[PDB]
Amino acid sequence: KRAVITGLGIVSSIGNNQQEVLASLREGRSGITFSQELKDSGMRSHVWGNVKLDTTGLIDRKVVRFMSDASIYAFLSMEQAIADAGLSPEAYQNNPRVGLIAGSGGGSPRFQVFGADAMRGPRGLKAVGPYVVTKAMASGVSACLATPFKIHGVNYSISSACATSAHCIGNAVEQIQLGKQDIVFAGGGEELCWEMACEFDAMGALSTKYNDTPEKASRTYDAHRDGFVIAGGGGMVVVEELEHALARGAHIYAEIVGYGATSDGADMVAPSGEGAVRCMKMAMHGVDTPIDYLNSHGTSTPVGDVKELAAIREVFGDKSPAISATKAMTGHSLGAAGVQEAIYSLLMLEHGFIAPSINIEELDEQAAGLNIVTETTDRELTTVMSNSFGFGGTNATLVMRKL
Amino acid sequence: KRAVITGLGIVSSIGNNQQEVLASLREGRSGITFSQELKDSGMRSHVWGNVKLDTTGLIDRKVVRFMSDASIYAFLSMEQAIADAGLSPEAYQNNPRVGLIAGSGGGSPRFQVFGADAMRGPRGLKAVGPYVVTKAMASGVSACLATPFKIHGVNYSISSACATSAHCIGNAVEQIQLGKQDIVFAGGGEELCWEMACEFDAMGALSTKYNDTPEKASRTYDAHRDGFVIAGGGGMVVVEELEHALARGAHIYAEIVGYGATSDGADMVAPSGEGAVRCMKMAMHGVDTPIDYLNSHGTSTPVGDVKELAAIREVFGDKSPAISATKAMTGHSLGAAGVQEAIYSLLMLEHGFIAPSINIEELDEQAAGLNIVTETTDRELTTVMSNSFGFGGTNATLVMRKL
Repeated sequence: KRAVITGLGIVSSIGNNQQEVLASLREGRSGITFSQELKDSGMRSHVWGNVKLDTTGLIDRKVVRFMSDASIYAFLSMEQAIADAGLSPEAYQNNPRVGLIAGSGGGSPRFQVFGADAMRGPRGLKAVGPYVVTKAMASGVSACLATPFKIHGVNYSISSACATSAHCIGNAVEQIQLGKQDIVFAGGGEELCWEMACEFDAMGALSTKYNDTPEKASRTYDAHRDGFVIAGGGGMVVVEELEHALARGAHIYAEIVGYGATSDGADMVAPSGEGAVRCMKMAMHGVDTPIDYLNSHGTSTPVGDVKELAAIREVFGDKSPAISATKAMTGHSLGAAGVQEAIYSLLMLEHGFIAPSINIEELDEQAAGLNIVTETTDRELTTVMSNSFGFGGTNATLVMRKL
Repeated sequence: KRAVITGLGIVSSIGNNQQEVLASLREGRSGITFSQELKDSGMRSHVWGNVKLDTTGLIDRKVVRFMSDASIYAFLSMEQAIADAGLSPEAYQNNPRVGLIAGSGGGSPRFQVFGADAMRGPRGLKAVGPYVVTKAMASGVSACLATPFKIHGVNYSISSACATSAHCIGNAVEQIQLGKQDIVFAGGGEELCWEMACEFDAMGALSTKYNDTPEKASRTYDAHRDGFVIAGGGGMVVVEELEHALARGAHIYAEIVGYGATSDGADMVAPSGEGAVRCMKMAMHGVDTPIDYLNSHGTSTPVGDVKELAAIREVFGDKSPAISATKAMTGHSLGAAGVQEAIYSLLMLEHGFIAPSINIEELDEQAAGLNIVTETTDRELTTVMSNSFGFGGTNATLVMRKL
């Protein structure tokens, strides 16, 4: 019935494992860099939240033939999580009580496009090859990790744009509550490419006025923000039943004490405060300890940023928690944003500190009811909340508490 | 706690609604036709499981501008499900206890490719336009239906290849069991295009030897089958909490009394018997009634078809149910296959007949001692089972029973 996180792994723009991420979080270090690729694309946005790591050879030759970047990032993250959780092969492999729920927001635009361009050339089918489905299909991330890691429980992906990996974690918690699984690896991944990025630029969602100073592009809550900074990477956490975790001497980060999942049912791409309010409240049902820190969705967009603050004001009124948007550092990894940010939240809980909300040169007026921390502050945290509100009006929020 | 289907909608290759689909299933009619588009793309497979319908002015300009075919098909299917259920806006809209769980196996390869093609042209961003994300993103089907239908409950998509809409339904059932929702629209959609189809041809998964006689290409269990026939379309069922249904005088087709979801954790694209066996068994746990009819996954592939048989025999033995693969008629709609086939199963339950397993000019040796119904046969059915085993070793099976 109770769900705890007994392990975590992450490959991101500010770190290649939890240690580099930590140091990065405490330092308010940007993972954003200039992109020749995007510029060469014709996009007006030339800033990236790229993973600094040559993934070549990092995965078995026969295994990686099926994967796309999103899958590669999730795989490496899962390798970490397994080691971190102290899970031996005989403890999670060929085990009907061990499952996998991980996905991506966009699958693999790069390999869908690759398949098309190839089919339309002199070589036709021969130039396409037999690995484009597993790479391009929406369930790529889950399909590509379940087979190699020998998962026997649930196996599928959940997608919900900026909230996909958060919904992945919440669903994992439900499997534990339903007594269907003892362990569920939850998370997701996302490739970084002009193929997909141009789509967001086309709808004016990405930053375009700070290409000369990449590290200043992502500026959640700043009066001059102008869209988010796309990014890629992976993340994965080990969701485990309390008793099973205690029974084997597992190290527990936090227990998932709250999980909200609602729908706006109003506007596409644009967020409605109501909806987010219900999501947070739903995550708070039963949680009687205060929320010490809130890791906002805050993607650095004019509308979205102040729409989330407004929701927070409703849910908390005058007891508003310390807030910070780590996206000003990391960028928006879409499908990987949910689990990655849960991981940052878990790290701040474990090491007692609040990561800073960087690049706020002029706090947005609509943000007067402060407590948005713009400086790394050491504090003993007990209960933290992470918000994920994606396109299509799909919301998710998780509440993690120290045991 | 208990979940029932109180409404259904479907847009498929053998019928644009449940009355048309009932006719084709009784008749044993094929929805497969020759495709100029496929042939012209350069594919070796030129057979289609196309949706015979002009959707041109069926969806409001403001709403369909964000959709791709998969979304359009799922939307029309929900519309029918909504009407066939007895539901009106004031009862399903702006209601936190009503949700949506629907997705697709491949999202929209057509619009991902279109964006890339459009970006590379001379106009660039202005040629891509602002609607490619919602069309191409993996969560397109759910995002595109939640907003227009003003959904307030859960809102997200699940992908698992040939099993995505089945997992979508099973997840809907769990939300009811968890007491989180009263009604959950579950299903999915899938576009039909060379862009995606060529990917499956490239891995030799599609039929290629029967292009001259399209209706004979899909021949599950036949000794000369040679891959599946790709198809597209949508499906959607209304999963509802029993007491809620009864209280409003809803029409109940059946109750989902079983839901299995397992993983092979062995081979990519290739199915392992054991995973399926566990899935079916997990689905029949607690069902005190025998399975009267089994709607197999049977996609018409040499390996896959017989592996499922062996799995079934391992499961039942000398208790084998009547079997039939409706894919020999409809083709493989991938992400839409799960709900569509659940719908066929529900119709056979509701109308007391078993749809035929067509095109078996020569029964495969492996399908020996089994009841493969090859003729439309009238029978009073009580409990039916539907199998969905997708690429990546992800399995799902649903057991529906009369109340």
